Amino acid sequence: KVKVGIIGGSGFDDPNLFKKVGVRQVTTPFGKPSDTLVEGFVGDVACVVLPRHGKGHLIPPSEVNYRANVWALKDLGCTHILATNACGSLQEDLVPGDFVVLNQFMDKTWGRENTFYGSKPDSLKGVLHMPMAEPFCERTRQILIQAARNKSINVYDKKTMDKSACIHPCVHAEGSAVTINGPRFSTRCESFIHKAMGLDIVNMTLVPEVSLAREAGLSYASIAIVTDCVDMVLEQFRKSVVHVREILLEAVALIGAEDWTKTIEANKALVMSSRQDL
Amino acid sequence: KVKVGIIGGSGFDDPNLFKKVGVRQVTTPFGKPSDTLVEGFVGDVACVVLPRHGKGHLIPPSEVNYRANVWALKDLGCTHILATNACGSLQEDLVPGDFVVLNQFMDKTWGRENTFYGSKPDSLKGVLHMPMAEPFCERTRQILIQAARNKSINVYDKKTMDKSACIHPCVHAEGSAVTINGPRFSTRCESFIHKAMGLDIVNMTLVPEVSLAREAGLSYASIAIVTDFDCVDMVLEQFRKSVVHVREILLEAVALIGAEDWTKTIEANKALVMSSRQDLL
Amino acid sequence: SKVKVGIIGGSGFDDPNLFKKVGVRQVTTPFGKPSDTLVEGFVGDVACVVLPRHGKGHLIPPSEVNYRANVWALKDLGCTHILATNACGSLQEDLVPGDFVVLNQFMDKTWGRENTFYGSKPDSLKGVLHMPMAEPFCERTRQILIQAARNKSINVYDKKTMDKSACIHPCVHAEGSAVTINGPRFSTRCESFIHKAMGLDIVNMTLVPEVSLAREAGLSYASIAIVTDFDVCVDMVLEQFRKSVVHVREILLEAVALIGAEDWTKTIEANKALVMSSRQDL
Repeated sequence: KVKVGIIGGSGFDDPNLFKKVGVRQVTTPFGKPSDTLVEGFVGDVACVVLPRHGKGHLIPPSEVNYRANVWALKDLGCTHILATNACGSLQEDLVPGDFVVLNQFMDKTWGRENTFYGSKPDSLKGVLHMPMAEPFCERTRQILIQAARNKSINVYDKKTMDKSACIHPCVHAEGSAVTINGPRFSTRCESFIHKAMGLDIVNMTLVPEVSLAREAGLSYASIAIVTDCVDMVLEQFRKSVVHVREILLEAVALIGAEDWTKTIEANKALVMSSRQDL
Repeated sequence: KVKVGIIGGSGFDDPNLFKKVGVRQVTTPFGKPSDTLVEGFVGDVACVVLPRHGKGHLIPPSEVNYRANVWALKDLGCTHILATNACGSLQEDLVPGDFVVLNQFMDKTWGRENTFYGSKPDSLKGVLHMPMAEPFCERTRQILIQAARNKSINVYDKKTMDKSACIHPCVHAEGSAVTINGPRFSTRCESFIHKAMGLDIVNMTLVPEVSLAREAGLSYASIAIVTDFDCVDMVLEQFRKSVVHVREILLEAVALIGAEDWTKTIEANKALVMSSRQDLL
Repeated sequence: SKVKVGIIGGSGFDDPNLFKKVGVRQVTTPFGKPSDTLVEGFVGDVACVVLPRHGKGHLIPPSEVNYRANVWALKDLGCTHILATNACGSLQEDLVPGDFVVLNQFMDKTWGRENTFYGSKPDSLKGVLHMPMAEPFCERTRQILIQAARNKSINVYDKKTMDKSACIHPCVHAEGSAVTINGPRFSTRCESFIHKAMGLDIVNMTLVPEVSLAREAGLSYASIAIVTDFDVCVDMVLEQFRKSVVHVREILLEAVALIGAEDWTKTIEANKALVMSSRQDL
C-alpha cells in the first residue's frame, strides 16, 4: 500500500494538516531529522508530516539534514514524498500567489550531504550514480496538478495554452528552479544571469531533497509557492498556504486511489542499476 | 560617532595607514582575525585597519576568516568597512592601473563561512535571510567615488558618459565582479563564460566579506584594483602606483565619512538585520 | 629517471594491468593515502607508474577521491608526467559514444574537494600558490596523446583544421572543453542545456582538481576522455565502452613510448619555475 510523506517548508513549520494520531521522534543512520514527525491519515491513506526547518524555523536551508529527513520518511514506510518550497520568480508570468509544479532544476548548492552512498564511515557502502535528466516522479507531478484542478485552482500549461490565457492565481504545470545555497538572497547581477539562463524560479531547499528521494526509491514531487509591505506579503503567503494545504490533501487522496506496484518496483530497481561498485 | 574599519587586500598586507595609537589582538566567537587590528585617527575620525591576508600574506582567500574579521571590527565599534581588492579584468575598458567601485557581484565561492547565523553549535541562534539585490552601502560607494574626484583621479561612468571620457587610469563608477574560490586563476574557458555573462572583473576575496558586513549592520564598500595576472617589472611598478592611489582614496574617504551624519543609515542597517530574521518573523 | 610517466586510470581501469608489475608500492603522502597501491614497471625502456583513481573495487566516488594524495604519490615516485583517463557524457552532436577527447579546456563546478597543496592549514604546505590556468594542460603532452592515436590508426578529428564531414566515428577529437560536476548524480536536462549553451563539449566528474594539482606539483598533465552513453541498451553501451577501454590502453602505451623518445629538460624546468613564480607569499 502507499504512504505519503509531506515535507513542509516555510509556512509549514507547524501545520495542522489533519487530526494527528501522534507525534513521533525517529533517528536515522545519517543523524536526526529536522523535527519530530506528525503521523495521521487522509481518509484511508497513511500520511506523515515533517517540517523542513523545525517548528521554530531555526534551521537554515544549507544546514537542513536532508538525508535524515528523507531516510526517516523511507523508514516509516513512505512510498511518496510531497514537498513545498517557497520561491522567488524570475519570469513575468509567475507572480506572487502562483504555484509551480516543478519538473526541472539547476543546482547551485554546496556543502550539503547530497548522497546516501560513499566510502566514508557516515554513509552506505557503494557508489551510486543516479540518472536525473527528469528528476521528479512524473506520475506524482501530474497528481499535484490534477489535485489543483479538483480544488478549482487555475492551471496554466505554457505549451498547451497561450500567454494571454494565464489567469492568476494559477498552478504552472511545469517550471525550472535554480537552487541557491543561501542563506542570503541573490544579487541583482545573479538574478539577471539566472533569468538569462531560462530559469523560472529561485529557491534554497529543493536540492538535494529531490535527489535523495530518488536514491531512497521514493516517488517525489515538489510544489513551489511564489512569494516574491511585509504584512501584505504575509497575507498573500498565508492565502497561498490555504490553497497549498488543499492541494496537498487532495493529492494524498489521489495517490491512494491508484495502484503504484510497477512504479515503486521501477523506483527500487533504478537504484540498483545505478550502483557502479557492483 | 562613526568609526571606519579598513580591510586591506594585496598591497596592504602591512598597511601603515597612520600612526598606530594602539593595537588589539582579539578573539571573536568565530575565531581569530587575520592579524592584530591597528587603531588610530585620520584627522578627527577614528579608524581601524586589518590586513585581510595577514602581515606575511600567508592566508589564501578561501582560508581567510571573514566572519572573525568582520565581527572583530564590529566589536570595536566600527560603523563602516572600506575594503580593497586586487582583480583581473574581463572587459576591454578596464585595464591595469584602473580602479572599480563595485556595485554588483556573482558568487562562485564555496566552503567559506558566509553567515554568522544558523543551527551549528558556534552559530548565532536564528536564521538570517538578508536581501542582497544591491549588496553594498550606496552612500559609502558614492563616498569612494567622490574621494577619487577629490584626489584628482579620473572617474568614468559608462551610464552617463561617452566612452571618450574613459581616460586611463580611472575609477569606474560601477562594476560587477565574479568572485571565484581560488587559489588558481580561471581557465580561458571560464573567463570566456564570465565575460559572456557581462561580468567586469574577477577576484577571490569580495564574497562573503560583503555579505557578512551587511549581517553585522555595517556599511560596506569595496574598491578594486585592476592589475595584470598575465613584463613583470612594469606590472609590479604599476600595481605599486595603484596602491598609493588607493591609500589616498581611502584616507580621503575616511575623512568624508566622518564629515557626514550617519544616524539614519546606521539605524536602517541594524533594522534590516532584524527584519531579515526568519526565526523571529 | 629523467622521465617517468604516471598514469591515473579512471572507469574501465580500476584494475588496469598496463604492463608487467615490477614493484607494488603502498605509500602515504602528507595529504593522506592514495586511492590504492601504486604499481611500478616499464613500457619498453620508459619507467611508468599506474594508479586506479577509484581503487580496485571502484568504491571511491569522484567527490571522495584523494586527488592530492594521488598526484603527490606519483610525484614522490619521480614521475614527470601524468596521463589520465575519464569517462564522460557528450553535450554536442559531433561527439558520439565511442569517441575520445584530448581535452584542452574546462569549466569547474566541483566543490568540497581539496584542490591545492598549499595553504595556512596544518594539512597543507606552507605558502599561497596562485597558479595560472588559462591553458590548463601540458600542450606537448596533449600532442603526444593525439600523435599516439594516429600511430594506432585511430581517427583524429580536428574541428579547427578539418571539415565537419571529416568527422568519422569512432574518433579522437583533437581538442575539447569539459564541465566537471561534483557528482555523484548525473545532470538534469536543465543543467545539460545550460552547459551546452555555454559551449562545453563534455561533462565529467573527475578532471578537476586532478589537472590543477598536477600543475601545482610541476608535472606535465594531459587527459583523454572516453565518451560513453549514460542514457538491452545497457549491454550495447557496455560493449562500446569495453572497446573504448582497449583503444585508450593502446593510446596510453604508445604515448608513454613517445614521451620517452624526447627530451623534456626545458619543459620540466619550466613546470618547476611556474610553481615558484606563482608563490604570492614568495
